[PDB]
Amino acid sequence: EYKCGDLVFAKMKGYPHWPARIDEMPEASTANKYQVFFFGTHETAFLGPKDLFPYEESKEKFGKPNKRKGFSEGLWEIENNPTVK
Repeated sequence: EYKCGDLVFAKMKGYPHWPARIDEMPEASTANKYQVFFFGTHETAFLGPKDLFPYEESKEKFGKPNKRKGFSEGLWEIENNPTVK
């Protein structure tokens, strides 16, 4: 489904649909799991496509600000979207 670099909203228990990219393509009958880099907080994690959702295609469904540590900063980082930290 997804390539590397691809922007999405990753969902995990605890937190809302958080803005993120893929930053390692998986291989390739896989780990079953894309490595993900969460914007603003710069966390990483693995997740199923279950928990994925492309960014532009569900931009305004999930793109509401949020009052969470580093969310509206993640939202800002697109904008600069291959940020490093």
